[PDB]
Amino acid sequence: AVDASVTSAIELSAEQKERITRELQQRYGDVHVTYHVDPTLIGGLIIRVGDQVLDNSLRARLSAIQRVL
Amino acid sequence: QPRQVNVGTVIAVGDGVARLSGLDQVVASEIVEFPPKAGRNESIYGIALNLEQDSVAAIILGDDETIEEGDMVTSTGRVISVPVGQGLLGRVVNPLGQPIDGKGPIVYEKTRPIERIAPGVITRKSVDTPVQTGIIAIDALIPIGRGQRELIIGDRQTGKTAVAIDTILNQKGQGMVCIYVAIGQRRAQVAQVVGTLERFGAMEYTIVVSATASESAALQYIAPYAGCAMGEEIMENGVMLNGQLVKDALIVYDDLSKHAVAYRQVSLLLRRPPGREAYPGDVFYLHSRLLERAARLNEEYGGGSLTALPVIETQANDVSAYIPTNVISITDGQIYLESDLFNAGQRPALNVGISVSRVGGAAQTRAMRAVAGKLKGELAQFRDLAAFAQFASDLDATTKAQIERGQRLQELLKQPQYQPLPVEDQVAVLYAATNNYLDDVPVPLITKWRDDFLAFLRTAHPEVRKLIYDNRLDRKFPTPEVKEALEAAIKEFKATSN
Amino acid sequence: AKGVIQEIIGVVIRAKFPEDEVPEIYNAIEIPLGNGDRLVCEVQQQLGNGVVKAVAMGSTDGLRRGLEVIDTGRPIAVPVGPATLGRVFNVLGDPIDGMGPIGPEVERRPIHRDPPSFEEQNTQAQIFETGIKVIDLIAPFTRGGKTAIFGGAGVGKTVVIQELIANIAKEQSGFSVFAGVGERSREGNDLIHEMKEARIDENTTVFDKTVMVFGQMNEPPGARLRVGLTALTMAEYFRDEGRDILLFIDNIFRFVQAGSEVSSLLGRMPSQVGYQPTLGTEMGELQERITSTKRGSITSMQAVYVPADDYTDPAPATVFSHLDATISLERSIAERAIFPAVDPLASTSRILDPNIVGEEHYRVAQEVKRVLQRYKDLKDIIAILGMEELSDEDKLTVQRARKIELFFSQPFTVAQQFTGRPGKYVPVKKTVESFARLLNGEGDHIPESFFYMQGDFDDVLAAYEA
Amino acid sequence: AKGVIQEIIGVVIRAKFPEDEVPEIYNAIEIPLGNGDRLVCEVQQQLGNGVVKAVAMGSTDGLRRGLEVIDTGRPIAVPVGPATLGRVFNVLGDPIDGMGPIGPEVERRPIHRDPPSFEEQNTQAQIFETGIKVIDLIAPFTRGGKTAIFGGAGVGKTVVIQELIANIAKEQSGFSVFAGVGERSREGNDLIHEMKEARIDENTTVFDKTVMVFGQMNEPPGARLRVGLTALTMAEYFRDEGRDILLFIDNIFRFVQAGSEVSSLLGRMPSQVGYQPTLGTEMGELQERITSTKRGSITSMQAVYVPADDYTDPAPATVFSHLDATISLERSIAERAIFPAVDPLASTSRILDPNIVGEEHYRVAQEVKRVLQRYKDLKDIIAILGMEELSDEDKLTVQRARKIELFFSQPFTVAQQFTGRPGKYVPVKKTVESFARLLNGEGDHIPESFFYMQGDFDDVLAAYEASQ
Amino acid sequence: AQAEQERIRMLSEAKSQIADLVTLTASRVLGAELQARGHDALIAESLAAL
Ligand SMILES: Nc1ncnc2c1ncn2[C@@H]1O[C@H](COP(=O)(O)OP(=O)(O)OP(=O)(O)O)[C@@H](O)[C@H]1O
Ligand SMILES: Nc1ncnc2c1ncn2[C@@H]1O[C@H](COP(=O)(O)OP(=O)(O)O)[C@@H](O)[C@H]1O
Ligand SMILES: Nc1ncnc2c1ncn2[C@@H]1O[C@H](COP(=O)(O)OP(=O)(O)O)[C@@H](O)[C@H]1O
Ligand SMILES: [Mg+2]
Ligand SMILES: [Mg+2]
Repeated sequence: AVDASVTSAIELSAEQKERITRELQQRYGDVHVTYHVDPTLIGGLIIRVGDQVLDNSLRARLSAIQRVL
Repeated sequence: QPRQVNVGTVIAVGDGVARLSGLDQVVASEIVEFPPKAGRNESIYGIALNLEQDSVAAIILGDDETIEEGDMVTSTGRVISVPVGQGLLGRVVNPLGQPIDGKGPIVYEKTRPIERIAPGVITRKSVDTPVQTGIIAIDALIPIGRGQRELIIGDRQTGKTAVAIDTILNQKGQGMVCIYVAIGQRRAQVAQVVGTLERFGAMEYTIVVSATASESAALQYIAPYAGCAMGEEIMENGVMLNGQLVKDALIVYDDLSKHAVAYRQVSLLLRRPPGREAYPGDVFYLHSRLLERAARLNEEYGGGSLTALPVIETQANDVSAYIPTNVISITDGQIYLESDLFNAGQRPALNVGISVSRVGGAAQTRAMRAVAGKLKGELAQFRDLAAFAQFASDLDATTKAQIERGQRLQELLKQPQYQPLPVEDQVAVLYAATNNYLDDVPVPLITKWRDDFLAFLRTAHPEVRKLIYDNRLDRKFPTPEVKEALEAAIKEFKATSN
Repeated sequence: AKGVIQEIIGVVIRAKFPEDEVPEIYNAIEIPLGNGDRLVCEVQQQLGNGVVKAVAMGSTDGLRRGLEVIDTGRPIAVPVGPATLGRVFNVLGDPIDGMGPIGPEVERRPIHRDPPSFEEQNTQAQIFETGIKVIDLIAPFTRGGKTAIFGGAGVGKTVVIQELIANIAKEQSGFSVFAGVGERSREGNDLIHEMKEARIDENTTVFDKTVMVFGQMNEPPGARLRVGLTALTMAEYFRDEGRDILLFIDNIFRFVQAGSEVSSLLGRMPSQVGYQPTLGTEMGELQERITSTKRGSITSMQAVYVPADDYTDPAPATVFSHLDATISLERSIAERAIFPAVDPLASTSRILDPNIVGEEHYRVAQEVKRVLQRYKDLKDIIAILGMEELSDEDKLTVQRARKIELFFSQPFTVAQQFTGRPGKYVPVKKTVESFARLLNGEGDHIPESFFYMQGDFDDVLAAYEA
Repeated sequence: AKGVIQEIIGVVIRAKFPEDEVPEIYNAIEIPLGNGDRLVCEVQQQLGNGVVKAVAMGSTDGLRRGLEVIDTGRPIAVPVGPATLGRVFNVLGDPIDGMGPIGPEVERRPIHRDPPSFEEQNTQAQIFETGIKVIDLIAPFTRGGKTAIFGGAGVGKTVVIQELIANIAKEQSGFSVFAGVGERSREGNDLIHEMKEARIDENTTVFDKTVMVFGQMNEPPGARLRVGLTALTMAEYFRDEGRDILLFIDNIFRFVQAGSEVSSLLGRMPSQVGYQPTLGTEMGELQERITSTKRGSITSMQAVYVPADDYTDPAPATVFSHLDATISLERSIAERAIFPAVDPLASTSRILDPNIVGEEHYRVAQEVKRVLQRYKDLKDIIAILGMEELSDEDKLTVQRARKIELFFSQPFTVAQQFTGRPGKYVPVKKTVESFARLLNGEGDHIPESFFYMQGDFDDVLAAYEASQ
Repeated sequence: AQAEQERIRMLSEAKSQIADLVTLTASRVLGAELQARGHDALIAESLAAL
């Protein structure tokens, strides 16, 4: 509900950062977003709000390597 | 397929214990992931034991030095589980099942979960088939049957690991899949065990599950439950060994005292209330959970079995300590190894006077049952007559006769290392000893007499060995066909030699 | 009457309820799982505002910190009736045999009940017919009184209890309740079921006439602690109906250990050597419901595992405080194949007095003890002296004592597995007659090994003449 | 970086850091301390709100709360390489000898490294000749295998270690590393410097082939707690490049004791006798790095102090499973002036197997233990009643056992000050021959007084003949 | 038997090697794929997708 976090490989999304900040009001209200780079992460989908997360950019790849191995 | 996964933040990480803050809807023994971050390319799993309010203290299965405050953790819904199947035979693995021998990935298709309820109440069956340990003392006086829990308890260095490894080695063609779980054992010692098993070709039916001393207390805590899961799957589904479907498993817990110490460490770091000797309250519960899973399923449930051989070291032979008494109460038998007997030449070093096998005769071949009663009685009488042997000189040849015969039998049990004897061998030797055919042999030469008689029996007459082995299961073992051609061989050896 | 789980630390669960609907002290909690299976947790402490600390009595490997909890209002209710007869239960009264569940029409009773009042105590004490010669003679078995089989390992405690159940179910018309307190699954499950489904009445089986409650060693400490009270409730139902009942508790030592574990897990301060503070009262709550009421009597036979030879250990000490008769098993006797390995000496009973058992019983039972105390001081002399005959009449006394010692052994019907001998039952009148005749002199002129495994002195004579 | 001290509990310093710049678990944080010299603390536990708990590893008795703490961001890194040979180091790797500091170009390695994997373990083992009769016969040392000498206070652990160094540290075929943790700064070092600089293998002293880290008892708990790891980091570099390393760690028990003190200050719940709950884990972390791997071999030779004469104490109890050859020193034997003081019955070895050490060696050792056992069994019988009530063969075995007890005594080159006799180097073959002859019956006529402080059996025979 | 066991172990080693190398080269492929044409709203669309 609060203390949001959105990490992606390519940072500096400019307005998109602000668009994310205003659109994360979907659940409850105000959030405090913090952005990270994490260069080893190939693609950015990590969004955390409260005690939930969603990410399938490194983790689609992780599911792939679990499938093959 | 992106999906929401509940997460929490690490708020306090200490000596292998991490407090995870908000992990609502987390189950009481989940695997928490600690996903990779900068400076760590892997994931360090952990077990969420303490589900406290506004805090989940989880023990870490690995090095915690990479886990930092504020790090993220994902509550994977899966309970702790290990890979299990045919592919593990002859592979050294950690409790998580990842191979550590560097021979390649473990090939598997099923992953049984560790921490399973015992097989059942009415699903078991009376232990009848023997586990031929290959040691005369164990196989004759403290027999071990398939599905029995037999503790190997002793001092710091008496032969507990040696006894267990000899047991494992003797199951060459006996349709048994041994499992050796090393808990808190130094890595080079597990390497020595693996080298010994590979030298005798015993690594083609053995699984080694090692959690060594440096590995975190969490890994050692789950060390016996892993491997126990492998034995459970072997007894329930079976694995193909030598072209035959083997549904019998033997699991050796290298040292349950070290397992209890690891559980004490992880309990005290979680600030759980102590107990006797600073052990947690549910340590008997831990070991009973572990050891009640070893059973002998009835024919309705597969007919398989899982034999457990817990090992415990006692400080100064203090049997009355907490963990030794717990596992003595749990197990269906005890094998007491003493340093006083070990140094005195009794190389197996078993204390037959106190060692007990509650399965008793039911875990023996009918030949062993028919032959070993006189042995046990005579040894008990000799043990009763102790002082008289050693400096009373005014005894008749009634006390002294028992002293002599008991010394004969005790010297008979002295056996070297890595030289197991099949069932027919022990039957023949004990038949010779208990039918007065060995009386004239002097005391110090009895080990050589036994060895020479066996060599004569391998070479001079293999037909008598085959004859003994074929009809070791009949109710009246000393059949006239067997009594003849066995007494005849004994007489031939007596006349030819000495 | 619904709360939520707050903390889960091992097998101890802390649950918060509404302020006005807090469960009572020993109420059930009944955490519901997915498939209709549930987790009954017993409350142990009411603390704070609506918070209750409860012991799991189950795995607690599948629980979250928000699961609803369904307070039952009453303690752990257990089936009691004719329908609980011939079945196998766990601590919670749920059947663990393969048969179907107990129907709702069967009465359920709370596991915790007050013992009979001091007025209801029946002071009239009479011997309970056992069947085993050494037990019937040396340590007579009271009706409605507690007896304990003491000993270490491979001593025969469980097998002796098994024989007692089989004999008193067959020859008497006696029901029995078995309390598997900390029960080994190998021993308790498929050696008690198997050898009581083999012990057979006429068109009826001994298993069908007995109740079995197994709190196995794999279950948490709470289950092992309260399985004894479950079995007590089962037996107390039949006692209330007027039937004489024979309760059996296997290794009350493990009951004490379970109590110690529960107390340690609950945060109570340790007492003596780490044991629970509520040791004596925990044992009393169990041992005082076993007594002879005017209407009926629960006769009990407890097994006690003494570590090493330490009788100062808390479990044997508390039992001894709560006992009427004591039976001591020795490994030395057992290793000589005297398989009912009771030690005649160091096996006492308060019933063994002239008034209760009888003048002849007391005389013939006190002679054997003396005769045998003489042999303990002369077995060893004949060992050292190398001279059996250097004895004016102590050579006769030694022979008679050896015959007596061999005579105490008896083939058990439940031991047909071990030795393959039919089980012989010996009434107490036959026991006193046999030992009186042996002491008279009839036992002479018969060599040893004819007294080895025989029921009566008549059986010994029949074996001799043949 | 740039934290502040919150609390100062003994040598455990609690420091608060910025929320996003907290140190890792084993980073080394520094208090400036003024005067141009710093106090290096090692983090142990990350508490809440950037709060960490660090072990001082120094005096920490003149520093206030709120003092600045600087996070180095890396664990305690110590120099490694040939530059460390012939030098003497602190727990921190700072040299404490008169020579100059180690230059920046020398590689620095963390002291907290993972031990070798299971695949890297070296199972090969062969006898290591020491020249000491009781050690070479009853518990033969392994080349590349861990061994430890257990003993109380007065018994001769350090003298055994010193004689061992004087015996085997000349023919090294490699380098060596010494680690006197929590040991006396008198004998533990600065008296071993004298002998290590006095010994000259070949134009170079034994000291010139030795790395040396002390962390003596005078030091606070942190130094004694991490000096073992510093020494192991020094030795591991040489092991990894193939050089055979001799590792002498002194009183591993003070490592465990310093761990216990630090744990008590850290707020952990005590385990057993006031010991840290993480006793086994710390012990394993130290000892699994003491291993001979495939790349190279470490011939470790430890010493262990048992509280008083207690052998069931948790520290030696955890040590016993971490060894290939165990040696037990008894107070009673030392009080009898049988100063090597090794108890043959309580001393064992893994390579006491006829395939490795030889069939005759194994037979003689096992017979010398059987005979020793017989005497321990008859000890009380002899004590109260007397020697005459035993049978003839029991009497003979008792006399032979007493002769064997006296014969394990051996003068040492380093112990020449106590016993005036010069030191004797007895090869293992001569030890086996001597004890085989003693058991065979030879030397029965000799009084037991002539087996005291002698070399091989030939010296005993010569002494008897000189006495006629 | 041991020769065949080592043969299948080598096969498993090779399968693991090729499976891991597939991903290790796909890392370069996807990194360069996102390097040049990294201006895709699909990412942001996935962020808002939930
Ligand atoms: N017949 C024998 N049986 C057992 N051990 C023997 C025998 N003969 C020699 N030994 C030696 O005795 C020692 C037995 O110890 P082992 O390695 O089996 O472990 P342990 O006594 O259980 O103790 P730990 O593993 O804690 O050191 C080994 O040195 C073994 O080589
Ligand atoms: N007739 C008998 N009565 C009792 N025990 C017997 C008898 N015959 C053999 N035994 C031995 O007793 C064992 C059972 O011991 P048990 O009484 O179950 O446990 P405990 O050691 O606690 O008394 C059997 O497996 C066997 O070894
Ligand atoms: N070979 C020996 N000859 C004579 N005395 C010895 C010998 N070895 C040890 N000692 C005695 O042991 C004492 C030193 O013991 P030490 O090695 O310092 O043990 P610790 O280090 O445990 O104190 C000396 O006083 C000395 O008398
Ligand atoms: Mg071992
Ligand atoms: Mg029992």
